[PDB]
Amino acid sequence: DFHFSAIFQPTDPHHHQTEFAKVEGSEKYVEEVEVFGRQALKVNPEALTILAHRAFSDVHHFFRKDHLEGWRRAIEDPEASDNDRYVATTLLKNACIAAGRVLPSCQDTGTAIVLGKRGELCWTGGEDEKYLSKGIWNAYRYHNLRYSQTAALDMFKECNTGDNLPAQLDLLAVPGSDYEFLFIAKGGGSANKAYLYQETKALLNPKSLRAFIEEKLKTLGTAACPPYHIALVIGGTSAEMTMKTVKLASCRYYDSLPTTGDKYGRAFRDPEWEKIVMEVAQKSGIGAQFGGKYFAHQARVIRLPRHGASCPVGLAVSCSADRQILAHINKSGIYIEQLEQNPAQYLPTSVKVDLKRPIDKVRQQLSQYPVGTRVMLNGTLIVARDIAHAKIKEMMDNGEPLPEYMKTSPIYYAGPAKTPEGYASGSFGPTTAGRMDSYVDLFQSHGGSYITLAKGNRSKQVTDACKKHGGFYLGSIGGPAAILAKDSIKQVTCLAFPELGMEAVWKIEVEDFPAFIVVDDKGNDMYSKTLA
Amino acid sequence: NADFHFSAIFQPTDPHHHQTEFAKVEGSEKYVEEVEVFGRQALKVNPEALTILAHRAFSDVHHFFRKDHLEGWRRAIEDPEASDNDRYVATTLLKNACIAAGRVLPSCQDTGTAIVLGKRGELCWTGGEDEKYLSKGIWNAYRYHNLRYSQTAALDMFKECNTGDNLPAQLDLLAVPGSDYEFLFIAKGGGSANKAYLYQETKALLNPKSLRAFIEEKLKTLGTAACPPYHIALVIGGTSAEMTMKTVKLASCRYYDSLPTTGDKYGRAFRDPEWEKIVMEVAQKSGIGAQFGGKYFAHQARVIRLPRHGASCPVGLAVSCSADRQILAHINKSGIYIEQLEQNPAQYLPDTSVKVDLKRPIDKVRQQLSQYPVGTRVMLNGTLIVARDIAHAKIKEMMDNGEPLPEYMKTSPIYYAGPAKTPEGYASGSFGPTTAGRMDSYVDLFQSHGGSYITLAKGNRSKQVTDACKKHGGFYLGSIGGPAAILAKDSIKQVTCLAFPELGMEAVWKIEVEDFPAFIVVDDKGNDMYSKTLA
Ligand code: SF4
Ligand code: SF4
Repeated sequence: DFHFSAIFQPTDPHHHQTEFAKVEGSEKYVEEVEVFGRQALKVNPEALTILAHRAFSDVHHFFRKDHLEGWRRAIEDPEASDNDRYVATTLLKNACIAAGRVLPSCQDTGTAIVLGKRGELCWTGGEDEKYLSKGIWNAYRYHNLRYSQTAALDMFKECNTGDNLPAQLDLLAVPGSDYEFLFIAKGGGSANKAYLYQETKALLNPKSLRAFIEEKLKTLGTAACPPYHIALVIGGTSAEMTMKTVKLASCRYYDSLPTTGDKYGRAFRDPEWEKIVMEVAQKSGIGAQFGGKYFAHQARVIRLPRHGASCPVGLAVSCSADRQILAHINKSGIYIEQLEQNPAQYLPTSVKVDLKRPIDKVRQQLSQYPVGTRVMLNGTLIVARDIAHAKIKEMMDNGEPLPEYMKTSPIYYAGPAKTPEGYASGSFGPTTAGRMDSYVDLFQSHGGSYITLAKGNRSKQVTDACKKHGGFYLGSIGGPAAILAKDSIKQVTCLAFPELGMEAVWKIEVEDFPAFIVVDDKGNDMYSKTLA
Repeated sequence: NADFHFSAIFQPTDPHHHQTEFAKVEGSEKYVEEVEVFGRQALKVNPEALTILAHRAFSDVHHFFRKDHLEGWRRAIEDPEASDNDRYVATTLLKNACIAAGRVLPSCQDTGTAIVLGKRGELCWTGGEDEKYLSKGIWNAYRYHNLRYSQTAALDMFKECNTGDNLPAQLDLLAVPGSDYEFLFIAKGGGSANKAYLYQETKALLNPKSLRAFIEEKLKTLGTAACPPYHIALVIGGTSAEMTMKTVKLASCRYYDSLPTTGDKYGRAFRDPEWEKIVMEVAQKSGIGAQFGGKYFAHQARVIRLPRHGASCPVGLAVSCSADRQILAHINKSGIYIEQLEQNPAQYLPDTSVKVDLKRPIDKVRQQLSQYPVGTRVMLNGTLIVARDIAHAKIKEMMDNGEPLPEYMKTSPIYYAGPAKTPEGYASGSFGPTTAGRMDSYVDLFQSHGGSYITLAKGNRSKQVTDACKKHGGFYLGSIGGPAAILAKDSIKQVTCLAFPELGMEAVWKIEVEDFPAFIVVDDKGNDMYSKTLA
């Protein structure tokens, strides 16, 4: 009467559909043995250091075919908007710079996430987390990446860990004698777009579910650098199980799941509703960041079993920095997923803005154009993001003035990766503007931050502030951190708060920096029609 | 390459939970054998041990509680600052635990989703079929005890059926050092699981003024729908949304109680007792109380601060409910050990109502209820029609296809509930209320067709229900949430399946009750018992 049925039953559990390359001479780190009648694998734990180092190096310079195919699709589709094509060409060009293995594809080299599946008869000595972390530590310390992890000394006092540790190390116990891995370099921006909804049976009908999807996709906006790999999970045995599934779905880790359910509650991919998600994404008009058709590369929809009283729902994306890498260790050595090393094969109206003027002259010029105008910035930018804004607001709350460097130049929300030797700058693309939304009106009423430069749609309070104070929000393309570093950024200098690491205040000299006018000084928002 | 220093995110001082009392399963040392391979100590474990362990865990956990849960109910009774309703609810739950301690009726009708957190040592060898053997033990517990099958299978996106055995379970088996097998078993109720919330916040939250205002705002959204007093867990930060939500779940089980209380430059997690005190103050000063106004919104609080990506600040909020059900266990060279729960809950008990006859026309019951303000405690005697999520959806679907609202929705108040299995020789199994909010979208519709004028469930409801009851002369009665066993033993005299038997526990039932306690939460006049504390 009892029948065991696993929730997840992929037809390709070992990811044979993926191409792997064996690390040279890595068979010296493994040995096949037979203990108590069973085949087992002795693994030198140094193999985990080697594997994690190479994984978190390669993943910042190369992409999977399905990601690159999406960018070419946006360029070649006659139905794509001009802005769709412009963004996809920029991102593909950026991937070509990153393939040089010097500049990472994004300044946000992400949180290191390891999903490991150690077989019952795979023996490493048991110090897997330490040895994996050292390999991650090696990748971020000795390559031109970024230290993005923020340690809490108490509830509110924070510091950068200086090495991109700690990693998220999810090590699972599974049958057999191999060691299987999924490594993810997960950007903070795309991580912030992982959403959990507590729903009910009233959602579970075609009309309600479609309306739900139309409503929730808009809340993703453009803040996580679309085109998106959109993942949606309906159901789950718990919120954390739902959120883990939607993360893995976004990495296309569950692509070989069955496509039908059964009376035992197994998970399944729903291709009909993936098609509906894609239809909503295209008809939304949100586009590849600035209006059009290519809001999404592709969609994954996974239906999960549920408690009768529960319906958790997960929504997540993978961003332009689509960075995951499969790997395994077996009796033959260390195998790591082979990424596309020649992205160039996938490649088939502007207003010059002189910033080397008083900020009021720059504001006047910007006032002459409507939202949606593409501009090219030439001059000095002051760079500040989350913590700097918080420190500055605190200074003003204690009677101190708004710093002079918040009034001379447009404010670029960004945090750079490390500078390669002999380079003007490391990868240096924008960060999400919405996170600074609560400082705009305050700073503008005190005579600064009249012009901001970042990526993503912003809230109505920012539109109101720019109209009230004669301000502007310029949207940079999100994602192309390397080509911006290589072509646009000529000089980088730390201005204030050097203890903050990448979150210090910087002053940079730029040339031909592309941006769109998203919010003008008149109440207009380039996203007001597609993200209403 | 020596600047490197590994720091585990979680560094409990009591990783093996030595502070917890364990009992050895008698003769269970016959399932393990110590061996030596390549100079290293390893433990051979017969997988039958995982069936035995999971079966025992998911049986005991439905009849007994931990001391810190029971002490909270006693605190609510003995605190001079506790409201009268606080004391009434806590006494009811304690009396309910005494019935559950009889090992026949489970403490709650929602015997939950079976969740296993397992940590298998590298040299702990089970044969590798841990999931199957664990699931068989879970299957044994729910099949052979008076529990409930609560799991819903999706045949397609929208076609659903009950799995009939409370499987699948959630099985999270981790690879860890050593040769032992350590476990946390959780029987997680659906209602409290629904009150696990994820917020995507920013650095602008990370100051005392913003964080306190955030906690005040978010705690109210928990409401009374997950049967408080709550164990409230709050996690600030995390390396990912799923890691944040996993942590807040574990915090609510007090699994992270021995974490350090200070951070360091390496980003380790820590418990923050100062902000735990702040959560308790917000909870107590909220006036929400133990379901019906007062001080005891929360038993206790856990606040864990996590590291974060500079651009990120995920926040998790979750509760453990009155059916606070978790059990620790481990397997080692000595056998199977399982956490010892409190078997005499009665030692925690220390040493004005309107009678409503339901055996009348529903319009006369509405008239009587109209005489009283919200907050009036009533005592129900008569027939209830029982229907929840799927039945309500099926009935609305029928009306959308031109069929009338069924007559059995108009004759009697509607009790939102789904019973556990009936013990032999009992009138009914555990049979407490379901969260009312989930049916909010049907009330106005059903009332416009002459039914669902009186509903009986637990939890605060949305404004549309208040409007509907005012427009249609309706009432919402809040039962005490949680005391499913004492309701079954003392109040429910007859249970009969009326319609949709294929839905299992979600069928439409007709039950006869006596002395069923409830509060008037929404009257027919626009008044809501929760309008001041949950505004
Ligand atoms: S591509 Fe955009 S969303 Fe992704 S890591 Fe880079 S900046 Fe954050
Ligand atoms: S006590 Fe309340 S919230 Fe907890 S499982 Fe029972 S009905 Fe659900």
